[PDB]
Amino acid sequence: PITLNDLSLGKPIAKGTNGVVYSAKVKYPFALKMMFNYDIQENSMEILKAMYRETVPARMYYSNHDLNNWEIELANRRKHLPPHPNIVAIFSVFTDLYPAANMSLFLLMKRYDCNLQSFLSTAPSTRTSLLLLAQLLEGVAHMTAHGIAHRDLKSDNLLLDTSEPESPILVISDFGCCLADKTNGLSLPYTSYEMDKGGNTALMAPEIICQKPGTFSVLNYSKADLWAVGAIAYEIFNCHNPFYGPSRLKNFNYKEGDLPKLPDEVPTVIQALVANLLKRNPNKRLDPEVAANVCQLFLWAPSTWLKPGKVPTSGEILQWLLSLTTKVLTYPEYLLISSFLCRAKLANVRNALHWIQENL
Amino acid sequence: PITLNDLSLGKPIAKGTNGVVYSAKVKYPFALKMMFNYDIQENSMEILKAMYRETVPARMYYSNHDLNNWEIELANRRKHLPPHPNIVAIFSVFTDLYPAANMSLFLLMKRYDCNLQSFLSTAPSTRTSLLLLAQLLEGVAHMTAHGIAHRDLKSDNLLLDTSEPESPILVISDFGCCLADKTNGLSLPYTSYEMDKGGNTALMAPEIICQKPGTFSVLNYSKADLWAVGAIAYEIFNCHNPFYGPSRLKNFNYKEGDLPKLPDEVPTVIQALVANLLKRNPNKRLDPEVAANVCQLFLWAPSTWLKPGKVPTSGEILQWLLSLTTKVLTYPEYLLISSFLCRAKLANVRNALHWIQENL
Amino acid sequence: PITLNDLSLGKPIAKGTNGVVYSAKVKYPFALKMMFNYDIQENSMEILKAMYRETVPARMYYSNHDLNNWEIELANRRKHLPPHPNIVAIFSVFTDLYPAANMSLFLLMKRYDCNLQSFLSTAPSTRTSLLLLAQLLEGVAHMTAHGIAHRDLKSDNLLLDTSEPESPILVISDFGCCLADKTNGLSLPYTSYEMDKGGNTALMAPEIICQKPGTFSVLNYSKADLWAVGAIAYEIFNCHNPFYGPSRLKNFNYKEGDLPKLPDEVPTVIQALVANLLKRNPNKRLDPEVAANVCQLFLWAPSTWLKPGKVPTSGEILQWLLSLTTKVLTYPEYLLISSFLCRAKLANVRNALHWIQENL
Ligand SMILES: [Mg+2]
Ligand SMILES: [Mg+2]
Ligand SMILES: [Mg+2]
Repeated sequence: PITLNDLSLGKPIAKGTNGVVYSAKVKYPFALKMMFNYDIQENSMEILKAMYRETVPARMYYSNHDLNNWEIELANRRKHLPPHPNIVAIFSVFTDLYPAANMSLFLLMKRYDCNLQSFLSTAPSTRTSLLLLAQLLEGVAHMTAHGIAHRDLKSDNLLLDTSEPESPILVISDFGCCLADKTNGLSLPYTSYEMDKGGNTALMAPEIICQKPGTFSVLNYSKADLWAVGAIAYEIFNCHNPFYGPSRLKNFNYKEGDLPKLPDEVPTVIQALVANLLKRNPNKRLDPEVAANVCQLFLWAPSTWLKPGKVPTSGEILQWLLSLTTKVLTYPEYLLISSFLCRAKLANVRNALHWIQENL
Repeated sequence: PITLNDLSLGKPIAKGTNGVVYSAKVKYPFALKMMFNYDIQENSMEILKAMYRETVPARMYYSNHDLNNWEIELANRRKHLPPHPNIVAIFSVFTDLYPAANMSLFLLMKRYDCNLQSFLSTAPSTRTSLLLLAQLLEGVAHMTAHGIAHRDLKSDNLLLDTSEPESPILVISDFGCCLADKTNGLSLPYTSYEMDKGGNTALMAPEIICQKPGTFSVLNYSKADLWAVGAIAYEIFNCHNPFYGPSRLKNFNYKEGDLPKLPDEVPTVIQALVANLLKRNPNKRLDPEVAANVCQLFLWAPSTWLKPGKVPTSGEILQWLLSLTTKVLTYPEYLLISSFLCRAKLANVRNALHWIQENL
Repeated sequence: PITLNDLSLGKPIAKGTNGVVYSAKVKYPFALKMMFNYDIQENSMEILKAMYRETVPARMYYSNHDLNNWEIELANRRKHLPPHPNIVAIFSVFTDLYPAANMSLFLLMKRYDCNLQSFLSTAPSTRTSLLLLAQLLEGVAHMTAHGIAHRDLKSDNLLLDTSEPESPILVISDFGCCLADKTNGLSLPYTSYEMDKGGNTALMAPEIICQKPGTFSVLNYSKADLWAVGAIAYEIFNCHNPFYGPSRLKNFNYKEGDLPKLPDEVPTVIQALVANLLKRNPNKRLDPEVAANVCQLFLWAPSTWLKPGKVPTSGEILQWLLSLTTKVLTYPEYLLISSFLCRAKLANVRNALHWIQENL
């Protein structure tokens, strides 16, 4: 594992009362985030959990000292998120003192070029926007498959690699508000109103903000990130996020008719996908796995599958998947497809095909 | 760094829908400007950038919370303006809630006595006017040297310290419209017509207002504040700003013959400087570094340098600069001279000498 | 707050070089006055102060842009006039561009049916005239109570709602000459002769016109609207305004014997009030609060209070006030009484009683 001794720091990227991010390299394409006071004596469990959660995507842990019982319990209760092109790259996590220049938690990450809101200050291609949506959906599908909910998706913390600015790579980052417990997965008992519910923010899903507490009384997050993707899809196709601003829809009120129409540039099928995602009732919304397939099928299927027409065969699908595997053996395009093939199960690709047919 | 806890508020100085300014002190010579809704959820990026830009002259930043990515990207993309006597003193910037009596941006500043248009409600000395012009020029020279353009210079936001009312201290304030980006400096790609171009106002320079958009198609701001100084110099010598009023010259139209002649009370050399600054073509206008020098030389050079006569020697110039440093080791007079010595490069003081000789 | 987006224009009511008034409605009972060139760059402060003053009765302010320093200085020096039935209803004031069809000032007001001079083109009932006079007085008592002087009261800008033409509602309008400063209230330093003194017009009170300038040398406006009311009372009871016409008394000369006698139709008590109001010396004039009570007592007191007789008791007064409060729980009649009860203090209702007794 990489620790401090293997790397050289540069200029600060950000400084704060609660921590610092430094540029870094091995001997400046890395960022080393340091969160101070990772110590049960200097902070309560709520804050330590939040610091640890940031570590949910991490590739390796390293520890100098004997782990404290609270550290142990945190680790043993946590679902791990495997690597994925659309999830932030966190290469190492270690604990360490403020020598080597407060017990401090350290995270070594890839440096990204900008966030999504910055990249959208200039309107991208309509094709670029579909790739962005596709990657965002693919990241959400990967989290949900592994019983994790981000709970704080927003423009601000989707991070981009803008080599080839016509098609960037998008990653989900900042897992400090995430749900990742082995015990309860994506369903969370909600008994007191003063309980951690994710980011108490604009893009919390209606099924989370609206829920009243009680005795199970559960909060279900299995489609909650998807709702926020819907909002975010607006920003991705050049419009205001309907739920941001001074004249501003709210997750708990909004009637589905209040939602602005999307520009005519953005395909009809995709408009429907966005409208699906933004359904208040989670039962009415697509599975993440299926919603991701919709975007991929739009991007890569035979055109006959997309036009009303249409004979779809189980054997023909598998042939088409294999044509795709050979096609990748335009770096984003490769990533999406491999990402798509990694999870393609025959059932769900038909579900997505059937959904597309019904929306024309 | 100073935060709210260290200071005590008094009467409001200004009250508005978008923010409030309060008189303040440490334990009422400070002003604490508060701008509401410094939140990506309650306002769009263009408004937030405009709030942050106001911060460009700040001496210290302090943050309670962990910086959001937009805040980080803003901070890292921004050119900083070092302290300077003719630039507004902003001692602290901090982010904070509307308690402590909306996430609000806060600016702790010096309180100044009035603006330039109020001070010029009674005609000042002709000597006072030259000190005013020198200070303004010296401020613009400092901005331009650091790749920053104010874009909204005007009587209304030039602020004065009127202890010793025969000679006040002038400062440039209200950096809300400024250009201060590390990436592009003073050259700004102008691709869409619906783009922030600075204050879309009377004293935008001809080279900015007249430029049509395209594909680079660049806006060059490197002499644009200087044009505004020219217009403002009229107000400073007791005339109407040629570009203000109902019967009014317009930056885009005006031909150089349309400009009113200045009063005979204003030295001939200074009349020419003003006529230079107000040239339509930025290539015909002096560098800021040179234009500031013209005013300084008028003020402090040996009289032989100013009369037609005149042997000027590289060694003699340096001797004269060193005579000045000793002379400052009438507080405005000290500040201007030290301001001038700080930036004096030998090339530019000769250029300024040569320019004065050619205009008599 | 209401802005342009909330309302739909109709026909112009008036057009000019300096601005426009449009009929308007929310989705034509409103008027939207627009004054152009509300910009320090297109007009001098004098003209802006006069545009801003028009806004003194306004119920809400709204500003799209960051307020300029001259705007700020205006707002913070200005006394606000709370709503009142006899003061023009201005629902919103906002600043905006001349697009959306010049920075322009916008005032959204109630439409009224006519002015006083038009309404008096046919002689009204002697009872109608007392209601008019009472409302006028009530408006003045409200202004003086909040340290504001209109300084341009005249038939031309008293505006009427003429539903139930037997009894109309009168409002004082057009506050563009008014004195409304926090600093000095109704006493105004008068150091130069070229100083804004209100409408420099026929109904300026003798104490204002006759005052020579100096070093305090103060103009006292506390009984000055009252004087104009006196003149206007003639118009209200079917006579020529003594101070209007080609054969014409002047506010600086007129001897109190020169005032025409009022018609025998107008009560003797009311003749005396008018004569009191038109006394040259403001110290011999009734307080506005008392003068307004005189008219009210005439209209609503027990008849025994008005005839020479008369036992008046502090407890009995209060009982009578409460009898009035019940009587209002003929819409003008309601308004007058509520207006009178809102301000009735026991001291001043006895002062008025006492004054009525001494004038028979
Ligand atoms: Mg041990
Ligand atoms: Mg966090
Ligand atoms: Mg501003």
